[PDB]
Amino acid sequence: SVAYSNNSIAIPTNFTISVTTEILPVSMTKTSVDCTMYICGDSTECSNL
Amino acid sequence: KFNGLTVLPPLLTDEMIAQYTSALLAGTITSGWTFGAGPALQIPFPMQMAYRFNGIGVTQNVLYENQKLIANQFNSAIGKIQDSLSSTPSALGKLQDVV
Amino acid sequence: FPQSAPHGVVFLHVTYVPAQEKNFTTAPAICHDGKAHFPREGVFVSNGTHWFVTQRNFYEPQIITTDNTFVSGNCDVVIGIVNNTVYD
Amino acid sequence: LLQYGSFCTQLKRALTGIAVEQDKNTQEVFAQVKQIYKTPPIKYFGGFNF
Ligand SMILES: *[C@@H]1O[C@H](CO)[C@@H](O[C@@H]2O[C@H](CO)[C@@H](O)[C@H](O)[C@H]2NC(C)=O)[C@H](O)[C@H]1NC(C)=O
Ligand SMILES: *[C@@H]1O[C@H](CO)[C@@H](O[C@@H]2O[C@H](CO)[C@@H](O)[C@H](O)[C@H]2NC(C)=O)[C@H](O)[C@H]1NC(C)=O
Ligand SMILES: *[C@@H]1O[C@H](CO)[C@@H](O)[C@H](O)[C@H]1NC(C)=O
Ligand SMILES: *[C@@H]1O[C@H](CO)[C@@H](O)[C@H](O)[C@H]1NC(C)=O
Ligand SMILES: *[C@@H]1O[C@H](CO)[C@@H](O)[C@H](O)[C@H]1NC(C)=O
Ligand SMILES: *[C@@H]1O[C@H](CO)[C@@H](O)[C@H](O)[C@H]1NC(C)=O
Repeated sequence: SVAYSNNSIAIPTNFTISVTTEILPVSMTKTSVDCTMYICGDSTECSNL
Repeated sequence: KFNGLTVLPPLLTDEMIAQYTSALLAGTITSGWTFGAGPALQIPFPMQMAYRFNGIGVTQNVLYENQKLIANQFNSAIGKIQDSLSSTPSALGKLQDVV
Repeated sequence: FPQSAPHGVVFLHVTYVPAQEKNFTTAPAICHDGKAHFPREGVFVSNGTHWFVTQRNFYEPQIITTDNTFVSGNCDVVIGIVNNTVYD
Repeated sequence: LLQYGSFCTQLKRALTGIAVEQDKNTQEVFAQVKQIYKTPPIKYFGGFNF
């Protein structure tokens, strides 16, 4: 609790220098997927279906 | 209680959020903007209002010579808010759409 | 200052934080020869017997003078006015 | 149903992430200050109601 009054004020007499960090994501992994290889593989019948 | 469907309670109750809001209000009334960057420093409210008027390009004597008029205008403006909120039936549609 | 990280970035912020505050007595205006006086940039501060003017974010008292104040008004409107001497 | 795979684990993970994010939203918005300040008992501020 701060002692509020209507004729009183507070003023700093010294300072401090501080350093803080911040971490932010930017990009993610790039992937590519082939249909027939994943689903069928090397089966001609599966690809035709 | 439904078929495998449950609702979980929030971590923070309404009283805690009310306490946060009250602390913010007390800080901004008794300290100004100083408590948001370091230790809270006391200052009389009319002087804080004079600083804020100075921050938009109006000198301090404009405030210091019209204290009562500005206080009355602020009181009336804050008074009308409850009536404006109650009269309008769709004022809180955004908070109802979620539910 | 920025730094590079895998799949992201890191920032190094430098700030300024006040410390070691002191309590004082203040007035909104100073009356002298039936004229009001307001500070140009600062706040009136009293150490107990005398009155000075200082900047808001650092304590550096100065002698009240007609070069850091403006008159702009009369002495029968402001509430809480304190009358003292203003040196020329 | 056991023969279908592991869809339920994915659903549970998604819902749990949603709930945690919902808590984090309020925690980030409201918990700005670290001290609990109080108002003086005398409510005089130069002529302003609060
Ligand atoms: C403002 O704060 C700084 C930092 O604490 C003070 O400098 C220190 O003073 C003490 C007392 O002589 C020394 O023992 C420390 O070595 C100082 N620190 C550094 C980093 O130099 C400084 O004195 C304070 N200013 C005033 C007016 O008290
Ligand atoms: C702030 O405004 C309130 C609301 O107008 C004032 O309280 C009213 O006071 C009168 C006179 O006692 C009562 O008849 C009303 O019923 C009060 N209103 C309510 C909602 O209870 C209050 O006086 C104002 N603040 C100051 C410091 O005067
Ligand atoms: C506000 O100033 C008046 C001066 O008339 C004084 O009587 C009153 O005590 C002050 N308020 C507080 C909370 O000290
Ligand atoms: C100034 O005095 C008041 C009244 O006792 C006190 O509440 C406040 O903490 C003091 N300020 C400092 C920086 O000591
Ligand atoms: C206040 O400042 C005046 C100006 O020199 C000085 O004479 C006086 O001793 C100071 N009072 C205190 C309590 O430091
Ligand atoms: C200076 O201020 C005091 C304190 O209110 C007051 O009694 C006095 O009349 C003022 N001086 C003049 C010339 O009015």
